[PDB]
Order: sequence, then C-alpha cells, then structure tokens
Amino acid sequence: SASHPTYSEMIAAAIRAEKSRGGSSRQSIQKYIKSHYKVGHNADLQIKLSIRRLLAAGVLKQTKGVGASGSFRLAK
Amino acid sequence: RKRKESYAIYIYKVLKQVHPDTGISSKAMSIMNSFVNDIFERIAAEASRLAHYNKRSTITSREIQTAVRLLLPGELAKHAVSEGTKAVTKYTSS
Amino acid sequence: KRKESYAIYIYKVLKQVHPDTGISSKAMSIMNSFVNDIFERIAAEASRLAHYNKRSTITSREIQTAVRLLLPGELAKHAVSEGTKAVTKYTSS
Amino acid sequence: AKSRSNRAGLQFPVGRIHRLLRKGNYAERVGAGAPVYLAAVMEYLAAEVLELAGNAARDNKKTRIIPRHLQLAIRNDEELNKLLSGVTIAQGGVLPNIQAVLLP
Amino acid sequence: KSRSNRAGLQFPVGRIHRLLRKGNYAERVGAGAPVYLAAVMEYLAAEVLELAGNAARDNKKTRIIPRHLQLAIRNDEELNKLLSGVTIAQGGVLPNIQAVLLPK
Amino acid sequence: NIQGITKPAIRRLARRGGVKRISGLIYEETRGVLKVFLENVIRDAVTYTEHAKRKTVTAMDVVYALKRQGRTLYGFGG
Amino acid sequence: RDNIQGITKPAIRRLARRGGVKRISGLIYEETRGVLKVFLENVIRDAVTYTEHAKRKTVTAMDVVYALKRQGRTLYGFGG
Amino acid sequence: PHRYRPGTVALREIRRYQKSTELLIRKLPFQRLVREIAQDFKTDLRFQSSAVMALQEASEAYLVGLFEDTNLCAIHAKRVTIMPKDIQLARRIRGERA
Amino acid sequence: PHRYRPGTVALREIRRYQKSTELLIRKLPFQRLVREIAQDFKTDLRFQSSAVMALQEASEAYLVGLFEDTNLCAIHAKRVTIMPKDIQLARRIRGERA
DNA sequence: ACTGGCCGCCCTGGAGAATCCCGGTGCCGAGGCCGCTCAATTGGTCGTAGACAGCTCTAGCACCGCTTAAACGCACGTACGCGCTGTCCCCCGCGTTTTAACCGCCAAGGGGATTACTCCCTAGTCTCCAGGCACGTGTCAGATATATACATCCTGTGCATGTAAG
DNA sequence: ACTTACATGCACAGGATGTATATATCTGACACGTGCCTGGAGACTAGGGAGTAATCCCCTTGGCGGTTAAAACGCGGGGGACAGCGCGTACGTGCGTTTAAGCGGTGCTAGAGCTGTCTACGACCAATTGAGCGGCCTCGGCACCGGGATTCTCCAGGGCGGCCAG
Repeated sequence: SASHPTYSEMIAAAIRAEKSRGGSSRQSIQKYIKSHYKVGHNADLQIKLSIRRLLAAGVLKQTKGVGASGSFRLAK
Repeated sequence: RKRKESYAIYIYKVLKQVHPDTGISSKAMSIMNSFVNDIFERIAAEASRLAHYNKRSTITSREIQTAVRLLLPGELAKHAVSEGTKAVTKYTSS
Repeated sequence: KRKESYAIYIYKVLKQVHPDTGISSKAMSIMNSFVNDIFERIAAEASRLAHYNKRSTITSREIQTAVRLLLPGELAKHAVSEGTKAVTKYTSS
Repeated sequence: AKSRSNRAGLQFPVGRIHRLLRKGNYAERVGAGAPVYLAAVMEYLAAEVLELAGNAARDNKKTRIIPRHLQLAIRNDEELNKLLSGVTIAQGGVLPNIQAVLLP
Repeated sequence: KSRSNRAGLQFPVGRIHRLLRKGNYAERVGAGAPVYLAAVMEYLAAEVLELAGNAARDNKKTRIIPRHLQLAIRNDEELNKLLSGVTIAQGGVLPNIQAVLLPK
Repeated sequence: NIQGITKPAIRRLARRGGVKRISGLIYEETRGVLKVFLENVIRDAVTYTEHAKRKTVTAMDVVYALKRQGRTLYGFGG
Repeated sequence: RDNIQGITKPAIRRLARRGGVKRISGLIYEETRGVLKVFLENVIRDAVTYTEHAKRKTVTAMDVVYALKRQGRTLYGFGG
Repeated sequence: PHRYRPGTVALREIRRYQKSTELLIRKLPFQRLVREIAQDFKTDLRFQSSAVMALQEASEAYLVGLFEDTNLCAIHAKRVTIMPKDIQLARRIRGERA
Repeated sequence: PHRYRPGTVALREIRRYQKSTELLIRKLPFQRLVREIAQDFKTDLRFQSSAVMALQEASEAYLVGLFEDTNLCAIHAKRVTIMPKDIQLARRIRGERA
C-alpha cells in the first residue's frame, strides 16, 4: 500500500527518461519502474495492462512488434 | 498318440517353496515355461561357444558359471553363482 | 604355430572384381572378420532350423532358408541364385 | 537309491537338463557338475520371479498368479527388467507411468 | 580335382565343410550345404570388395583401406542394413551435416 | 481394409503409452508403421512355414520370427 | 583416482564434431565422461570374464572383441 | 450441463488402459490385415488361431512402447501433443527408418 | 586482428574430422582409464596393446554415434546446442538408461 | 511545419586466412616367392535317418443368424502450438602459457603358446521301476451385480490493487 | 467518496460424476485323484580328452630423454537459450447416428500329424600329397613435406531509406 503515482504516469516517465530510438520495450520499462519507485508484486501485470490501454487510446505509439510484446514510443 | 514333456511340475514345486498359499494360471505357467527354456537355451548356447572358443570339447561347471557371469546382470549373477556352487558341492558329496 | 584364415581366398576374389586393386592388412583383417562372422551367423540359424523341425542333418535347404531370414531384400535374392548355381555345377562334375 | 535332483538339493530335474545338453549339439562331452550347476541357476531365477510375482499377486488381494503379475514383478525389478529387456509378456500389459508434465 | 573348382568357387568348400562338422551345429552335414554356404560367403565378399574398389578409385587410390570399406557399405542401402550393428575399425563416418546448422 | 485399424483403436494404445494429446496426422502414420512391422514379422514367419513344407503358419513360426528380430514373446510356448 | 578427467574437454569436443555437433553445453563434458565410464565398465567386465575362463592373467584382443560382440557391438579389424 | 475440461477424460483413459491388459485393437479387422499382408508371400496361406493372436499381442506391444518413446520426444520439444515428427525421431534413434 | 564468427570454425572442424579416421582421444590417458576400471574386477591384470586399441576404437565409435543421435534430439527441440537433457533422451530410447 | 542527425538496412569491393592441388622425395608395408607341414581328397566299408507313401482326424476356413457395442459423424469451445520479440550470459575463438603425451630407446621377466606323459573323467550299454505324463473328477478363487461410502473435478462467489465514471 | 469492472488468486461451497467399497451369488478354471508308458538310474567298461609339471621366449612392463603437439587458462562480445505475449486453431469432449465386430452353432475338408516302410546319403577309418601357411627378400604406392594457386569469410565504407529530435 506504498505511495506511487498512476502507471500511466510511471510508464510515460520511464519512457521519456530513457533517450532511445525505439522508445522502450516492456522489459526496459519494468526494470526502470522497479528501481525508481515503490511498486508492488503485480507491477508487471499493471504495466502490461496499462500499455494495452494506452495503445488503444493512441497515447502510446508502437514501434517494433505487436501488442505488449514489443518496443514502443510516446505520441506527439 | 502325443506326448509333450515340460517344466510345469517343477515350476509349481518351486512356487510352493516360495509362496505355499499362492497358485498360478495356465497362461502364467506357459510364460514361466517359456522363460525357463529360454534361459536354458541362452546359457547353454553361450557355454557351447565358450567351449569352442577355448578349443575344449567338454562343457563343464566352469563354462556354465562363466556363461552365467556373461549373461546375467549385476546382483542376479552373483546369487546365481552362489546357488550354482552350492548345488554342485552337495551333489559331489554323495 | 599355424593359424588358418580366409586371407588367401579374399584376395583371389578381389582380383576377380578389380585386378589392379590391392588391400591393406588392416582392411584385409576387417574382410576376414566379416566372412568369419557371416559364416557363424548363417550356420547358427541353420543349426536352429534343423533343430526346430527335429532333423539331424544340415542340408542346402537349411542354408537357403537361413539366408532368406538373415539377408535383407535383394541381397537374399542374389544370394539364393548363387547358392543354387553353385550346388548345380558341383553336382554335375 | 537317491534321485540326482535330491542329491543336489534341487527341485529342477538334473536328469532332464543333463540329457538336453547331450542331445543339444553343444559339445562332445558334458561334465558331471554342468547339469547340476545349470539346473541350480534355473531354479533360482524361477524362484526370484515367483517371489516378486507372488508379492504382486498379494498386492492386489489375489492368491493366483496371472500374466499381469509376472509383468509387474519383472518391470518393477531393476535386475529382472534388464535381464528381460527384449522379452514381451503376452497379456502382461504395461506398468503405470504418467509423466509429471501431463499431470494437472 | 579340388572341390572348390567343381562348384566354380574361390572360397574353400573343403574348409567350410570341416568347420561345419567340428562346429556343433548338427549330427550330420549334407553334401550341398558347404557348397551353398561358400557361394553365399563368396558373393557377399565379392559384393563388398566390388563397392570398396570403386570407392578407393574415387579417392584416386588403387589400394583398399578401412575407410573405403566404411564408405562402400554405408552408401549401399542393402549392405548398410546387413551391417547395421557392426563397427569398422579406422573406418570413420560419412560426412553428414544437419541442414539447420549451416549458415545463410 | 488397412483403414480398418481405426482412430479409437489407435487412441487407446496411445493412452496406454501414456499419451495425452494426439495430432490428427498420427493415425495414418501409425497404420504405416504397423504395416511395416507386420510385413517384416510375417515375412520371417512364412519363411519358417515354407522350410517345414507346410501351408499353415503355426504359432511357433510367429514366435521364432519374433525371436529372430529380438522381440521374444512369452505365453504361446517357444 | 582422478584419471577419468584425462578424457579432456578438447577430446570430447572433437568426437562431438565428428558426430556433427556444432554447439556444446559445458555440462555435456562431465556427463560424457560418465557415459563412457559406464560403457567401459560393462565391456571390460565381460572381457575379463573371458580372460578368467581361459585361465589367463592377461586380457587378449580377442577377449575384447568377444566382449563387444556379447553386448551387441560387433567390431571388425582385430580378429574373429 | 457438465462438461469437464480437455485432457481430463484423456488422463482418465491413460490411467485406465495402463491398468488393464486386454488387446486394444479389434480382433477380426486385424485378422484380415494379417492375411492381406501374408498374400504377398504365399498364395492360399492358412493360419492357426494362436498365430494370429501372437501377431496381435506382439503388434500392440510394439506400438504401445513406441508411443511411450514418441511421448518423450514430444515432451522434449516442450509439447504435450504427439506429432508425426515425434514418431520419426523416436524410430530413427531406434533404427529401421520408415 | 582476425576473429571470424562463432560457429564458423566449428563447422570447419566438423567437416575436418568427418573426413578423417584417426582416433580423437589421447592414447596414453585412455589406457590408464582402462586399467583403473579393470582393477575393480581383477587385481594385477595385464593387457595386450592390441586389446587397449580395440577398446578405444569401440569407445570412440560409441560416443561419436551417441553425439549424432544426441544432436538430432537437440535440433528436434529447436536448438543447435547439445545439452545433458539431449544425451539423456537419446540414451533412454537407446536402452542402458541407468 | 521543416531541418538535421543518428540508425538503421543491402552489397561491394579486397585484406586475411584456410582448403584444394601440384610437386618432388623418403620409405615401410604390400605383393610375390618358396620353403615345408598337416589338412583335404579319393576310395570304399558300414549304419541310420531322411525321403516317401500311406493313414486318421484335429483344425482350419466358411457360412448364417443374431444383439449390442464399438465406430463414426458432427459441432462446440478451449488451450495448446507456432511466431515474433527482447534480454542476459553462456559458448566461442583467440592468444599465452604450462602439461605431458609422444616418440625412440634400451632392459628385465611375467606368463603366453606349446610339450609330452598319463591319470581320471566321460561316453557307451544293457536292465529294472517310477517319476512324469495324459487322463479323469470336485472344490473354489475369481467374476458379477446391486447398494453405497468415498474421492475427484469444476464453477461460482468473495476480494486486495488498479482504473474509469460522477 | 463510493460503485463498477477487469484480472488475478484462492477458498469452498456445490451437486454431478466416477471411484472404490461391501456382501450375495454364480460359474468353471485349477489342483489333485487314478493307471500306464517311457526315460532316468544303476553298474560297469574302455578310449582319450584334459590335468600335470616343465620347456622356450614372445611380448608386457618398466625406465629414460628431448621435441613439441596438445591441454589449460584467461579474456571479450555475439550468437544463442529462454521467457513472454498475441494470435489462429486443431484437438477434445459429448451426443446422436451408423456400421460391423463379436458370439452362437455347424457343415466339410485341406492339411498337419503319425506310422512304417527301405533306398540312399553321410560318418567312419585309412592313405597320399599338394593346397595353403610361416619366413625372406625387393620396390612402388603411398606417406611425407616443399611451394604456388584456388576458394571462402569478413568488415570496413559506401549509399539508400527509415524517423525522433528540434
């Protein structure tokens, strides 16, 4: 029950903190979030779920792959 | 008329020494009968070649034991040699 | 001290199929082991064949049947031809 | 008079085995100890299978040994399984074995 | 006149006949048995010596070596089956590299 | 008639082998492997039958055949 | 007592190469020493059994050949 | 309705047939198969009843064991479904390809 | 410096040894292995030189063949690296499991 | 917007390093000769088991009628199998360094292949019973059916973190 | 702030099903009776294979020494093994339908099994010698070692095309 902002804010924070062509993958973001925040045991599921919903909104844009297994970037 | 000899009666005798209150089905006795004949042919065949190989014309206890050592795995062989030696010794004492 | 072998016979056969080709002793050994092997293989089965049918004579029939059992496909067909041939020619001289 | 079987303390026929060797095309001569030693070894393996088969029969609340028991006895015995690795027992069935990864 | 010549064979009819008598196979040996057997032995010997000779020549050699025998046999479907459980000393193996291991 | 050895018969054998899931292509392959197996054994069996100059294949012929191929069978004699 | 390690990794690799093997896990090498050991134990055992039968103290080549054959691994080029 | 799950009945069958020892192939269809294959060796062959049984006993025993090996091959490839490629590998190591 | 690529030299080795027939195990070390193992059956055993050689041939032939079968098991599992699991599967179907 | 930079991709020559191939040359094993044994061959004696004709009858195909049980066809829904992707480190390739296998060498003695002398085991034969077979009759371990107590599988309900809607 | 929804785990209700349980009954396979035939003794002979001590001497073990091929250790970075996610879908479960397996009785005989013939083929001892084995020279195919020449792998250095980053 530790403090932590939403997953949308964390992922966006993790992607933008990482200067990179292919934005970021799911694995990259997960290890960033784990060390830069107090996150629970279900980080991975919530990260997985958040990318799923941000892609469909068009908040997150896709780079390589298709779906939660890939590399992605933020839209402008 | 027809006469077919067998190991049936001897296999049954052995069964009673090991499990006096247990019986055996016909098909099982056939299997047991095939197994004894099998082992007989196997061991004797190897002993036969052993005699040939070493240019001897007699199959003695020595060849049979060596044939046993070659064909039976691990502990099986050891006890088989023990039993073999036991029987031959007692038979020689008479 | 004298040990016999198929050494001399294998060479005569080699000279019939390829007259300008020789064979190393190690290769000859392998050939000698092979013929001796095949001999033992065929005879054991013929022995068993004679036994299964309660006969005490090894005839050309047991040898032939043994070949059909031990040798694969076309090899047997040509083997049986030669065996037949051999017996015929032998029995006519 | 004493039966040669009894002299060697055997249930298996030293007499029958001795003859089978002579008429079996194995050698010109058969030593006096040869049939006794072989018969002894044959009886042991028979007894070995029976003790295990007996148990197998007992383990299913049955007093009569059937092929299935002979199977269970051999395949559950390390030394017998190797000795009979190329033999097939009719109506023997197969030993119960389900691989872990298929279990729920 | 040699018995080999009467059957038109290279292999020793006489030796095979003797080996049969002193080999513990049967009480008696038929007259045609050694002849039939020697012919079959000779044929198989010829068959391999034929394939081997071709094999040595293909490697630009005139003398047969174990390697040529191994190549000759394993490339001949029928001989391979016949000698599926034999190992030829200093024969090596046939060149066979699995497709997925190759680069592209 | 080789189509006679059917799926439900094949699938029981697989179950006894401990198999849990079976590809549809397995069934024809099994019919083929079995034919081959039978061809080899029946071939040797008949070869024994002809040596004895018989027109009827006996059980021993089948037993001797199986033994020759290292697949000895108990419970039929031999 | 530690001579089983004499069948070295390089030696094990070449054999695998002849077997057509391209990549080898490090755990292969010890397991390979073990299989070979078992193999030798089985063969030598039968070989010596032949030696004792002939009432000899020395194992001859034929003993090994017969031993291998007994185990369904016939070998050509040493006799028989 | 009651419908379980795929594999549940499957596993039940495995446990079942491994416990029993009856022949799993239909007698008569198989007996016809034997004679047909036999046609290619000798015309008008006769069969002892026991000869056909010995063949069926040996045939099922061969296939059952083969499926055991096929299973290990499938599992080795991280699968639970035996496939044609599984049978081929098992038989190849065993020998007698095709 | 010249360094090729992983696997390239390996294929070159593979082809090389499949072309030759010489023994791949050190002669002397193998011989010592034999006598140590022989100790556990009979003490003060003597060996013929030709006997030890016959053993090395068989031994290397056995292993070489095992690696071919092993390799097929690896590839089956969609790998190109043989692993202990691969050897165990090969030998299991092969018999002599223990 | 637009630019600018970095980062991809495909191919495209030459430098680096193996492999095949040509060449001359040292050489050890193959091929042939030819001495001397002992195994093969011709010649006839027996003695039997295999060829062969005749028989009885166990057993195989073969047809028919019959229920049901096993196969089979069909259709849903799931979870298993293949593909793609991304990361970590295990395996590779390489150069130095250190081990010791390998070779060529001479030297001592276990024990292996072979010898005669001869003892002691084994095959061969006639001769009586009895052990082991085929042949039967009766108890009973096993198979079955219905009742039912126990064990297994599977949904459906509640519930910490989350994420939206108000 | 509270309520709703996924998506996960997990407890546990649940009847519904499949397992195994007990007791009553029936069916027929097996273990044990009887006469009856054949091998297993029992006793003894003679021939010779196998045990014996003792003979060469072949071949294993043993030691040494220098050369150096080969095993060992370390060291980077890449190509692989492996985990995860999304998707298509073949495989399973299940019920309703269809086919032929399985079971029974019975006729009719091809063929396996057995007996009894006696002709012919194979062990048997003996005698003669030439086929085939154990040394003994050479010499040429082949192993050994030199210099070109062909093939292959690769990593830079471009030029084409993708899209933040600004």
